[PDB]
Amino acid sequence: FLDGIDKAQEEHEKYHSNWRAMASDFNLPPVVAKEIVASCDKCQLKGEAMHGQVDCSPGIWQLDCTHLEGKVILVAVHVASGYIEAEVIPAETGQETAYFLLKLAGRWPVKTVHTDNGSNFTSTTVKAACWWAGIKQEFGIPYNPQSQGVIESMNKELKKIIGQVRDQAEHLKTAVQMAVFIHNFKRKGGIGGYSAGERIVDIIATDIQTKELQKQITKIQNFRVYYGPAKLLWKGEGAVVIQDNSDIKVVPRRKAKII
Amino acid sequence: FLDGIDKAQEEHEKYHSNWRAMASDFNLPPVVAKEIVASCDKCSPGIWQLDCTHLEGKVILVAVHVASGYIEAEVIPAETGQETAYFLLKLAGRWPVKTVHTDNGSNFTSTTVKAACWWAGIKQEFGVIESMNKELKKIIGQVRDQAEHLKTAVQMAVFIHNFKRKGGIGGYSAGERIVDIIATDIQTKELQKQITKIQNFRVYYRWKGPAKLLWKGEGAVVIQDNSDIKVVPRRKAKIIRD
Amino acid sequence: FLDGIDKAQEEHEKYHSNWRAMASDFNLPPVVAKEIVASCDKCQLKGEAMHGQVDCSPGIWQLDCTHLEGKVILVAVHVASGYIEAEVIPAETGQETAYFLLKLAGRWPVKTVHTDNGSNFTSTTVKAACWWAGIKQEFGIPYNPQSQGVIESMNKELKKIIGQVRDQAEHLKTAVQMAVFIHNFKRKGGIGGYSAGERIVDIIATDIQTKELQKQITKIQNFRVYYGPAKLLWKGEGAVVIQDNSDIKVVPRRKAKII
Amino acid sequence: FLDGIDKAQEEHEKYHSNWRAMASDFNLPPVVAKEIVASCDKCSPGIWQLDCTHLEGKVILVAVHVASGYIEAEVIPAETGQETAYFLLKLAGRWPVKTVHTDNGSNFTSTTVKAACWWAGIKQEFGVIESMNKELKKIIGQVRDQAEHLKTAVQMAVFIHNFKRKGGIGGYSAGERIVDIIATDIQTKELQKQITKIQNFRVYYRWKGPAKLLWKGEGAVVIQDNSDIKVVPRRKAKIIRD
Amino acid sequence: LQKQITKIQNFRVYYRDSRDPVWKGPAKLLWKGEGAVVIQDNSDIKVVPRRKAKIIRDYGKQMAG
Amino acid sequence: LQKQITKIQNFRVYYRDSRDPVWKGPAKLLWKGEGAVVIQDNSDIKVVPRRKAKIIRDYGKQMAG
Amino acid sequence: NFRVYYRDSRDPVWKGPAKLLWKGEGAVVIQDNSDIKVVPRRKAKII
Amino acid sequence: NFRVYYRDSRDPVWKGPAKLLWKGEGAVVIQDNSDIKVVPRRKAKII
DNA sequence: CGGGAAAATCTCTAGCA
DNA sequence: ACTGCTAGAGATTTTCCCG
DNA sequence: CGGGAAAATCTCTAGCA
DNA sequence: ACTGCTAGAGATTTTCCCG
Ligand SMILES: Nc1c(C(=O)NCc2ccc(F)cc2F)c(=O)n(O)c2ncc(CCCCCO)cc12
Ligand SMILES: Nc1c(C(=O)NCc2ccc(F)cc2F)c(=O)n(O)c2ncc(CCCCCO)cc12
Ligand SMILES: [Mg+2]
Ligand SMILES: [Mg+2]
Ligand SMILES: [Mg+2]
Ligand SMILES: [Mg+2]
Ligand SMILES: [Zn+2]
Ligand SMILES: [Zn+2]
Ligand SMILES: [Zn+2]
Ligand SMILES: [Zn+2]
Repeated sequence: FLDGIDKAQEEHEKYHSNWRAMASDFNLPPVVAKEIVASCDKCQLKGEAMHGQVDCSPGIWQLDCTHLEGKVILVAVHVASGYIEAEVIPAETGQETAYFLLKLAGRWPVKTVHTDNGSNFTSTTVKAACWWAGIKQEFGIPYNPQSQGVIESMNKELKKIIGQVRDQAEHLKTAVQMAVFIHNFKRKGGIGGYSAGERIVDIIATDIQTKELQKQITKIQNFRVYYGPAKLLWKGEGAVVIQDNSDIKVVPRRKAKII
Repeated sequence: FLDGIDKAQEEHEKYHSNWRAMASDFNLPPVVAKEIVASCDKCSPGIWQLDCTHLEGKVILVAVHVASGYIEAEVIPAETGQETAYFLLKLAGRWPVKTVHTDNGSNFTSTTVKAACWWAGIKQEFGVIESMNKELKKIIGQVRDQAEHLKTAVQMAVFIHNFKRKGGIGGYSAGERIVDIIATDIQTKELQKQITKIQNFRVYYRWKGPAKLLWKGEGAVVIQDNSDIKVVPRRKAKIIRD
Repeated sequence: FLDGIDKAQEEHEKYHSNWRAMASDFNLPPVVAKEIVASCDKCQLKGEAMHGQVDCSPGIWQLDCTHLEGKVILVAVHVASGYIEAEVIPAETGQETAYFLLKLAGRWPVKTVHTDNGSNFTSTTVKAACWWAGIKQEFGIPYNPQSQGVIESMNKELKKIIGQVRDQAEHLKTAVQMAVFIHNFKRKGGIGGYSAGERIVDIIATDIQTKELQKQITKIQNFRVYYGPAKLLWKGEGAVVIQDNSDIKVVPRRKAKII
Repeated sequence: FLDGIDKAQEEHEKYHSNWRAMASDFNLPPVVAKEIVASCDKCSPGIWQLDCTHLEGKVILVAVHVASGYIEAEVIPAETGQETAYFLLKLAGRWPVKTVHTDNGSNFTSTTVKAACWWAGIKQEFGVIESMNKELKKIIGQVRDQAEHLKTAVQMAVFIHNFKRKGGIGGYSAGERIVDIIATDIQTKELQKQITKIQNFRVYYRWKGPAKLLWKGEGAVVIQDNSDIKVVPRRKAKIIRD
Repeated sequence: LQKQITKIQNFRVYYRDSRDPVWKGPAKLLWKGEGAVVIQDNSDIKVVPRRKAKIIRDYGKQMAG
Repeated sequence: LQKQITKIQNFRVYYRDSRDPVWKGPAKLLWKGEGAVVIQDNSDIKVVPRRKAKIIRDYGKQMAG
Repeated sequence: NFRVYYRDSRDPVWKGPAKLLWKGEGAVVIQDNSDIKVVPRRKAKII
Repeated sequence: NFRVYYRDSRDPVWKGPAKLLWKGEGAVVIQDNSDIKVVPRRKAKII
């Protein structure tokens, strides 16, 4: 068995065989075989099999510059809704990106901007523009396009829609604005059966209304809880949600008392 | 449900509340409240206003949502028809505009603007724009020094006037006001679609004569007959189309 | 309703809105909306969401030329097993491919060869070589790499293994042969817990043995069936498999009699 | 299972069949049959042979699997050590070679061939190659005209000698013979791995003394004690390691 | 007060778990804070981070709710 | 004869359906022809095309079968 | 009888409609303007 | 405590091992030879 | 019978130009 | 008339093994 | 209650340099 | 210390609607 481990290492240093081959050729149990493989530096070549989940708060947008017909289209998307804005800019430079971002901050209540590490978005001009508008910048991991998985997707969609109306407009900027119109107000689907624009209006209105209602309720409903004194959040017919020193927990009616 | 309908119609006969109030008070389906409102004889958000303003020798397009005060400005290079149509198409893509009330200028009546209005389905007409224009020029004069060019100054003034100037009744900024008005408009449009869908139906209950369908729940059906709203169990009334 | 259809078409010819938008804005039922969309030529832009299944008979191989370190490696794979052969060829021309394919036909019992539409495989030299060796050629769809989904995959694997032993060989051909060795005899897994070479030996031996046994059984077990006179295949305790004029069917014991 | 063990060992005491026959006759687990075979005192596939052959001024490496007759030839540019090591590494990657029996030539004893043998785990030694070489040269002489160069002729001769020349006992070609021999070798290796795994166990049954484990089924355990094979129910015997 | 409790309980929340990349069904928003949202899905109370919940008042509420 | 029936029933078949891209478990080869293969999986008889079945005699049969 | 839109060869633009000659599991063969083409079903919409 | 191998930036070659500073749901931040890098978990093996 | 350990199976992503 | 797949990594389910 | 129709939901691929 | 996603196409499950 120990001679098994010795021979297995002496062979893996040559062939680099996976744990099944070493467990089968040297009668090792799978644990020792995996421990042999996991200790080799060259046999670690494939990462995890998963996917993250991008920020989808109701106040974060995603920007990116795409290229179509030799022109540069700057595209931003409201992550939580899918309402996209787009504009054909003359050059993929910092000034145009800062101008478009200040426009977008004037139109809709943006609170965060998530971009790739393109020079357009990484510049001091978009940074000064974000500092003026109270916008928080959030760059993705370098060379990880999937981190902007929303906007890139919209890019595809946007381009496709241009491919349907490109012959209805002489120039390209007109076609891009028509594609924005079609994607926002003439293509329903999504979560609530809404179009994009209806969904973003609903998202923002619901954010405001829920903030107001929760503020009022928290102003009125003042109950200390014991289960250390936390804060009471919601108690209905079988459960109690408490907030214990920046840690929201949920308990049953048992193991909990209210004052 | 049965306890709420008579209460709501009696309350309306008392002091004629609105249908949203009845819906939020007695937990009624909005169609039933709309019908109760339409039972008494005694008982807009897409009207944008565009204009051009000269400043420092450059021309800015200003579009004011009349019902809210939300503003959209843009420095255009020349007061021509093409740029106006482009800006109007942008505004149509961004916000749900349904009618544009301009000032019969030399550019808003061009053929390109007319085409861009026929495409986006925008009706055209031919005094809130003056006060909002003066306010926007005031804010530009205030915040000009914080930028180098004029485009950035105009965009900063738009930002300030949309999300940093709270007034009116409840102190809501212009952005919150416009999103609330558009949410109300979406609610009205969805209710109208529901009414139009349910309108061309017919029901025969308990038998009895024809009646117009108002609501079709799980096992209950709320109908109207001779200006009287009734409820019945499902298997006691059969529905047909017309 | 009919005016609904008219207005819906007059609008879709402009905006090109999906069936949900036309069913929501004009009170059409989903069937009519889908019928409106499915009749527009520009709104048909995404095909099916599926994947085929490559030929995995025990007598079909897949060839492809990959590029590594500026050299051309010709790689063939037995589809049903995963046993790969590889050889560094001096140029991606027809003669080298024909020579390697004749080699592979001499070594293992190949009966079909599935390649992309590379000039190497499409040539008259590989065709004459396939005609001499009784090999049947089967080209994939042009510009559809997934049709060779096996070999391309192996390419990846092969390259990865080279990336583990490239510093154990001076030249590249030695490293490629070492990678073939490692992938065939020192990396178990697959379906039967085998390595590649053990699995191909099992595949071929089982093919031969099953052919022999089935030939003998068919020679002995001669029963006409009635359920039209078909041929009997297998009858066990609750079912009968018949072969009715090149159409294999399975029936219960009921609705079937044997002579 | 119990009815088969005594029958198989009595049959072996009768005329000493092989363990594969006992396994295929009484449906016994192969380990039990192997032990029954090892119960009587009275009761190879990786030996390749390489050589070089001159023809038309070019040298061809010929590797013959001794136990089957399957051949592998390759025209090499020069009878050097590097090309021999390359061909041997190819052959080691393709077929499960475990020993190479060469002819003590000037190239098969080089340091590069020795390195390629130490890498692939191939033992080296130093008369079937002559007859197979003469047969391969006969087939080359036959099929030479059907090709232009010599490489293609040699490969065609290899194809013919591997899959188009059936002889021997059952008329199986060389390819079928080698795949059957390698399948038998794989069976033997897997059985040996099973035996080696089960060997370092120990069992205590019904109590009783030590015993060596032979098979561990679902609820039955086949053990050996004092050269006598027995079967017991699982919960009547406990297993330990050693 | 109970009117506003029931009002804030009328909104709908679409959320995602930590390793579940498909959007869960419309829950019932029970509480919405600065960084977390307490919802009730199929009569099971959950606490989802703010960055994983789309909170909409589905205006297809003109038929039910 | 029954010996050879049982012999050909000892092999194992791994197959795939028409739209199922994952390899099904080891069935029991009942019959193997020129273009189709009749197998029995979980005591259900199936007929899979020859181009969708890997037929191996798993030499890990030295413990069971 | 049928209609088939396809994306043939490294050309992101779709084309059609084309008659459906034979639909097999995995790919179809279609006839567009006397041109007989083979297309994987992942790149063909059939109506 | 831990070891992390990563594939950083358009470089198919892997590298490591590197200390694991903070593992968050979606991506990790690691320290390889006084270099603090951020890497998506799809491109990082953690032992 | 029933809790952990362990083996087996399910899910899924990178890369194959 | 033709066609995505392979291997590893981690989560989840099923089996094993005594107590 | 129970068969079809219809709506809703699940699965999954292309493309986003 | 941060992160794949969106829409359509077809298969599959669940609801509806009278008989
Ligand atoms: N490479 C870029 C991609 C891209 O790779 N698309 C392929 C792709 C693959 C998969 C997927 F899900 C989406 C997806 F888009 C992109 O889309 N954008 O907008 C970029 N914008 C800017 C820069 C410059 C980076 C400067 C160097 C880093 O410091 C690169 C990119
Ligand atoms: N393009 C080729 C690819 C390829 O595209 N890989 C990317 C890819 C993507 C996805 C996937 F699953 C696998 C996969 F490999 C390839 O792999 N091989 O071997 C080729 N061999 C030869 C030709 C020349 C064709 C001549 C013009 C056609 O008449 C092209 C290719
Ligand atoms: Mg970018
Ligand atoms: Mg991009
Ligand atoms: Mg190729
Ligand atoms: Mg390739
Ligand atoms: Zn290693
Ligand atoms: Zn009234
Ligand atoms: Zn269309
Ligand atoms: Zn004996």
